[PDB]
Amino acid sequence: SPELIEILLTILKAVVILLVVVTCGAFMSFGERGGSLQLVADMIKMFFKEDWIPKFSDRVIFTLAPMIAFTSLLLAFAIVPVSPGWVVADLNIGILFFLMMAGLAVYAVLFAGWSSNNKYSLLGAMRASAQTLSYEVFLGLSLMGVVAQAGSFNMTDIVNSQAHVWNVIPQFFGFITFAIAGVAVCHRHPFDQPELADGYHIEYSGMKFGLFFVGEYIGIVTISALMVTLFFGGWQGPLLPPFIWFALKTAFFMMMFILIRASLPRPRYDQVMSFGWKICLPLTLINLLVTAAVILWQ
Amino acid sequence: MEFAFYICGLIAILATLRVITHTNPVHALLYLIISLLAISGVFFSLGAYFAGALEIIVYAGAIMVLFVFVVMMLNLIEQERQWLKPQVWIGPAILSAIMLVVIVYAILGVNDQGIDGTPISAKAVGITLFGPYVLAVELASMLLLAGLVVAFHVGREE
Amino acid sequence: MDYTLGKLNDMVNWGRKNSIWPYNFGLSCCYVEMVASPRQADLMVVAGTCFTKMAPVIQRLYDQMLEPKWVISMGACANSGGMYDIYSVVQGVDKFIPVDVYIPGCPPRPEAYMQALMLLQESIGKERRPLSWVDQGVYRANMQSERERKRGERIAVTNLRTPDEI
Amino acid sequence: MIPLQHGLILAAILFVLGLTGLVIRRNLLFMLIGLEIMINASALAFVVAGSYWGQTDGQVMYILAISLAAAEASIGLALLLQLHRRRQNLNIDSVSEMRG
Amino acid sequence: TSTEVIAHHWAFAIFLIVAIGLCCLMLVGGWFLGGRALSAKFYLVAMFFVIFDVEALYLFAWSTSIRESGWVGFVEAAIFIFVLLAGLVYLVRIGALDWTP
Ligand SMILES: CCCCCCCCCCCCCCCCCC(=O)OC[C@H](COP(=O)(O)OCCN)OC(=O)CCCCCCCCCCCCCCCCC
Ligand SMILES: CCCCCCCCCCCCCCCCCC(=O)OC[C@H](COP(=O)(O)OCCN)OC(=O)CCCCCCCCCCCCCCCCC
Ligand code: SF4
Repeated sequence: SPELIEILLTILKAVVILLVVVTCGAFMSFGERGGSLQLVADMIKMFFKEDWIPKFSDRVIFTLAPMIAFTSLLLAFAIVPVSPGWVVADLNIGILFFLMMAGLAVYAVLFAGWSSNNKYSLLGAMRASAQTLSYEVFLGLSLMGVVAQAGSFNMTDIVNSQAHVWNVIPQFFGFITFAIAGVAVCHRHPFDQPELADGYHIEYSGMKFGLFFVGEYIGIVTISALMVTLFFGGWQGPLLPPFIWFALKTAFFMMMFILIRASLPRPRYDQVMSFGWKICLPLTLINLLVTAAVILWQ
Repeated sequence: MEFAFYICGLIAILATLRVITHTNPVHALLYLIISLLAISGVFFSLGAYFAGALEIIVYAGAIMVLFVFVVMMLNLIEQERQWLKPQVWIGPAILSAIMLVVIVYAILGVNDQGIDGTPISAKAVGITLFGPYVLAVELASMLLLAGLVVAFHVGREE
Repeated sequence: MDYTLGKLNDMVNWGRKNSIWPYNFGLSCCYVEMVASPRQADLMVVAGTCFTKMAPVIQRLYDQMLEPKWVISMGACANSGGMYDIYSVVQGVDKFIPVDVYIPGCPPRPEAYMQALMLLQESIGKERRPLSWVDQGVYRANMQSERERKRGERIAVTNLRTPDEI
Repeated sequence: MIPLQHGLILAAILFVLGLTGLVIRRNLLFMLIGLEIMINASALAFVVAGSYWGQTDGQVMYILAISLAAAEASIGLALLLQLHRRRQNLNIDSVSEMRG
Repeated sequence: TSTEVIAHHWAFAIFLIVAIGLCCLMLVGGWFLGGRALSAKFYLVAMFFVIFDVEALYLFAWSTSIRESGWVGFVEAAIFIFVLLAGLVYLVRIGALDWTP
């Protein structure tokens, strides 16, 4: 029956996308570090290493935090359209689903800090959680500029609305705020370590530490792909196939995240919160207001 | 749509039952987050897509984060487990059961043509919110400003 | 060869030797020459003089490390105490923790450290360890010593450059 | 295909569970947790009622309800922090001296 | 219910269960295999995040129906955002959003 092979082909496309995203996150752990088997080497090194949960800790919360740090942004990828006919879930909510996963992602840091029976790791986790809340508070509006221009929450509709002018030009402030918010919500440089406060990844070892790392790089994949989809026309290109254009733009943004890590220095903690709130939230509110006035005038 | 509704309702009921009886605060908050996720799934089963997205974004993603933050900074009655022995919850449990049975007696006997499950999108909710609901929106911003002022006045350290 | 107390065993040995996360513990003037938490580390590079006051620190940071654990001693101090046969110096880090690879020198070169890394990868790849803990005995290979393996090429050396050149 | 009666009964079950959790606990934190349960159940009932009629008003009342829930959770946790920092004890029965 | 929408529902469900199962199997293989041998500013920041997140939800609902709301809706959102910015300014000047005094 054509219906069964159609649904099986769609399921195979979704599984292929998921495997490509996971392997891309691991391969860019290597790329942030020729040696193609080096990733496999650390993979089975952490796989075969013994695991140590602290004795006076909470087992369920400690085990649960890396699962959140992986699956949150891994599930957030599912709205991204790669090419015509290659989407996983063409949701009506779309970018709302990305906001849902980004909201659930903070529990990984909080849970790791509490379950790690250590006051320093707990303090570091509270600091990192305050930081990521301070940037999650305007992530959604930085995407609302694009939503307001497109008039829908769908991603394919946004890409089709980018058919002539990419939203990097009119939503350049939305571009900038979503770039900073995507970097800060992923807890990477220059928002990598805000820490009497030590890291919340201490007492984590082996495969849980591997989960934290691969979840961070999977989040980088998801953020760069959504970056391309929202602000750079998605798959639209004159000559190359749409899959190829999406791949080059996603790689472009992924090595630019790597370059920002390798180049930019780390601001202070209070400086990070002050910049986040005081600059980026009123800037994004003003950007959405001006966007609404522009589209209503036309 | 009925399948997801019934499993999510059952998960929400079970998670709430673990919430109100548990002793560890972080565990109780985790069960509460699970119940909120289930309630969002119920909202998605009904077609209220905006409500489910808001149940994850605002309830589980903001309010429970605040509760979790407060519990972590407390570093926390627990030892005796008063609420477990039947001589404490003998009264309130049957009181809530009587209230529940009266309420569900009122529920049974109304016009019920069923829920279609047609998705009421967030765009239509926005048109309604910024059409015939101007004063609800402005005074809800006003109310949230009031709550912000109160919570800063009470909760600051000095 | 002799062992002191299967394809996937070769796989885990290959992965362990091809990705080593070191924890360089620099006690003294070997540290400047050789230039991650111990819970996330698997190799301890002990470089420097092992003082009596800092020996509990070394022992504690070795105990905090998780299995599998390998130790590389850099320099004469970590090997045997070196030139400091004195009241305040422990005569070698192998007095209290087991050492996998020793490097002579004072200080050794960084390329000597890289050669010892090759030796450590060879010893890891030539070892058999308990795969899953559900025989729980660590079997380390009694490798042929480097001085007998390289004896022929060393003894065959006849002429060297005179010390009057740079 | 889903009955309105079943959704209303589910909301009632969660409401009475929140109420008994509010009553039986001496710790103020679990009282606030039960209050959050009750208000979430009321918002769920409004969503069920709005979705039954095919109206947007249920989700609008849901939005107002969760705005109220956010503000009340903020204020209640501020009061709990004040109680803990002034008494070092979250027992609500100790806050009982006004009587008569 | 078209064939495409149920195909996408199946694909989304498979995406969910494969991702969760991959993470759980990853941790299961990690555990099973191997060899055994605070200040009130945090509450205030989280509270501000909650309040401004609810205001953000109102702005989310406005943004998706701009062409169906007209200039009246722009005015409505204008007083909404003005009150939001007034509250943000209030928090900034009173030192509420000041981590370092
Ligand atoms: C640790 C585990 C925790 C629990 C994890 C989840 C448990 C359940 C896993 C199995 C889920 C199976 C899939 C369920 C159905 C998916 C499809 C679906 O929801 O379709 C309904 C709706 C379709 O709408 P649309 O396509 O936009 O419009 C056309 C309408 N025919 O589309 C929607 O309504 C889409 C919006 C809902 C999508 C929800 C996806 C999961 C969300 C929860 C993630 C939890 C992450 C882990 C925990 C975080 C920390 C607590
Ligand atoms: C499996 C047995 C139980 C095992 C343990 C529990 C696991 C989790 C169970 C709950 C979540 C999955 C429920 C099953 C969903 C399967 C998909 C489904 O039924 O989709 C129907 C519908 C599709 O949308 P619609 O266009 O309306 O289609 C109706 C007819 N065409 O879908 C919808 O309208 C909405 C789909 C559901 C909403 C999105 C997913 C919500 C997930 C909530 C997770 C809650 C926390 C779970 C914690 C687990 C541990 C305690
Ligand atoms: S071996 Fe020599 S160079 Fe190294 S720490 Fe000892 S004295 Fe210093």
